[PDB]
Amino acid sequence: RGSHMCDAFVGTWKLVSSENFDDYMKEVGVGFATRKVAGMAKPNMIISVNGDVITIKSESTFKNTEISFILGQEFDEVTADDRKVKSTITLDGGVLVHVQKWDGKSTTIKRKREDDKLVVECVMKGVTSTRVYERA
Ligand SMILES: O=C(O)c1cc(F)ccc1Nc1cccc(Cl)c1-c1ccccc1
Repeated sequence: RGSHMCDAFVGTWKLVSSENFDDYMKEVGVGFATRKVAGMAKPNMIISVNGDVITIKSESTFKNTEISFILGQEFDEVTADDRKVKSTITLDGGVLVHVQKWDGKSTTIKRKREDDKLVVECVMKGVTSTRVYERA
C-alpha cells in the first residue's frame, strides 16, 4: 500500500492561534460553562491514516476525543460539547471537508495544509472561526 495525498495531514499538531471561536461555539449552541472551559483549551490534533481509514484524535485539558472514518461514508460522532451528530467527511481538492448534522442544524469544518501549518475553518451559518495548528 502506497502513499496518498492526504498523508500531508498525518502527524502531531498543536494549536497556536484561534480567532472568533467563542462566536462559533455560540452559533453552534454551546452553553456558557462549556464555552468558557473549552475556549481555554489548547488541543493537540493527532492525524493518522491506515488504509482507507483516517483517524483524528483531539487531546486537551477539556476533553479527549477521537473519530475514525472512511471518506464519503457517514458515521456517528459525539462532539466535545456533547452533541450527537451525523458526520460525513470528504476530500475536496486537498481540503478535508467535515459536515455535521444534528437537530436540523448543520456546521462545516475544513482542514487544509497552508505552508507548514494545518488550518481549520469552522463555519456555522455566517460565523467563521479559524484555528491554526503547527507541528508538535
Ligand atoms: O478545537 C479545534 O481546533 C477543533 C478543530 C476541529 F477540526 C474540529 C473541532 C474542534 N473543536 C471543537 C469544535 C466544536 C466544539 C468544541 Cl467544544 C470544540 C473543542 C474545543 C476545545 C477543545 C476540544 C474541542
